[PDB]
Amino acid sequence: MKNIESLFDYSAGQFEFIDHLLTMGVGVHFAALIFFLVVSQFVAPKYRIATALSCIVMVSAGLILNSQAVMWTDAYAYVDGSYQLQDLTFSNGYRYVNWMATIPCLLLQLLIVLNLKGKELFSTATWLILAAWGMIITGYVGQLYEVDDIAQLMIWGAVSTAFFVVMNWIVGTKIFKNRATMLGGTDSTITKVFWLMMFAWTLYPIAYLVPAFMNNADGVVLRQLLFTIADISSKVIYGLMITYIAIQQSAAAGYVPAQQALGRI
Ligand SMILES: *C/C=C(C)/C=C/C=C(C)/C=C/C1=C(C)CCCC1(C)C
Ligand SMILES: CCCCCCCCCC
Ligand SMILES: CCCCCCCCCC
Ligand SMILES: CCCCCCCCCC
Ligand SMILES: CCCCCC
Ligand SMILES: CCCCCC
Ligand SMILES: CCCCCC
Ligand SMILES: CCCCCC
Ligand SMILES: [Br-]
Ligand SMILES: [Br-]
Ligand SMILES: [Br-]
Repeated sequence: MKNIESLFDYSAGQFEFIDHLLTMGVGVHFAALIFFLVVSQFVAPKYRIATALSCIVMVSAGLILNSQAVMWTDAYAYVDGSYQLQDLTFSNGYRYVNWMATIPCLLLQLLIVLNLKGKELFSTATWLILAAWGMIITGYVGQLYEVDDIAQLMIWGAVSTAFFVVMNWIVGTKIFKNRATMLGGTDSTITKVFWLMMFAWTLYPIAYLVPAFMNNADGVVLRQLLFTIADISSKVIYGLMITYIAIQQSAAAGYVPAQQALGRI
């Protein structure tokens, strides 16, 4: 049960573009990691964990993007005018394993800026993480068959989509029922984060389906391109909005370092 990446030889332009996409993603996440670390001091204690979760996400994704980059250059060699598969192996499956950690972190930092606490926070986080883990795990099993069994990729993806929809319903319901509690005008900002999340996370099932409608070397490139757009949107851009909401609410709650931080800009 191979992946479609192992099926093709690659032109130098295709190979280097994919490598440059992954290495670019590493640099963006580690550059954002520094930003999230420095602005941590400008967030009130109640919200500071949300910015720390951005730091964990940046290193988690950055390590897996660097991992994918070197595996790409390990597994292929330029022979007779094209990059051909060598002794080693490349696989998008390590992305799925990493999602088991990064997705709960992304969801947790949203619940924190929604001002959920105590029993409701733990309760809502447990249902969301369980739904997300069911989405990822059924998706992982599905892509094992992206070459061998296209019908199984479809059926496991339908199961995965059911968890995805239920997960989004919980997220959206909590957002619209707790919007009134949010400070500094961030009741307007949080609805924008929900829509950004809808857009960015939907890119992943689209990349999952690439083997069904573009099973060639250019579809390998398009999938990595979609992953890159989705990774930056769902982690970096999303994290900046979460951090903005965290600081804005900190300032409205009387945190002086937050108020000063916004004043200078
Ligand atoms: C930073 C990485 C993120 C936010 C990854 C998100 C992943 C998903 C939303 C996964 C979606 C899937 C389905 C809805 C159906 C097909 C299989 C998956 C696992 C790709
Ligand atoms: C600003 C510190 C970010 C530097 C990123 C390092 C890129 C490593 C590419 C292998
Ligand atoms: C207030 C407790 C949060 C529960 C929201 C809905 C959970 C989904 C059960 C599937
Ligand atoms: C289709 C997944 C979208 C779920 C959003 C529902 C939010 C409305 C709650 C009032
Ligand atoms: C060996 C492929 C990577 C999957 C990790 C469980
Ligand atoms: C997998 C089909 C679910 C769609 C529900 C809106
Ligand atoms: C035009 C690109 C918008 C980026 C905002 C973060
Ligand atoms: C310096 C706080 C602003 C964060 C959002 C870009
Ligand atoms: Br506080
Ligand atoms: Br990730
Ligand atoms: Br409602």
